[PDB]
Amino acid sequence: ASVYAWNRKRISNCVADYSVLYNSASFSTFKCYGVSPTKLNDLCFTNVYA
Amino acid sequence: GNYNYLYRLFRKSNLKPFERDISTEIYQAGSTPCNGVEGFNCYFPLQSYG
Repeated sequence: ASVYAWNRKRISNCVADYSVLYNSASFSTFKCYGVSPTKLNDLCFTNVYA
Repeated sequence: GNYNYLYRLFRKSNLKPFERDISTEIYQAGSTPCNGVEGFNCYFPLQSYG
């Protein structure tokens, strides 16, 4: 989508494998501002907005 | 900008009490090994306060 109409996907009621997302080398920027990248597979959240 | 004061942004484990780490070895922040060379998910542990 465009940036003025960014698509929001609600991630809920599922188990999320962030290790596959973090170990991918295609991403040129992986910057977190409230959590740690190595603790995403350990913590639990109510829902994720993508 | 006074950049002479630095803190350890990245480390593998928490320190002991009264433990000092001055080792300027590279950190592996991803699955790919760094081999002492900066790159993708390879960051210097010591970053300066701005």
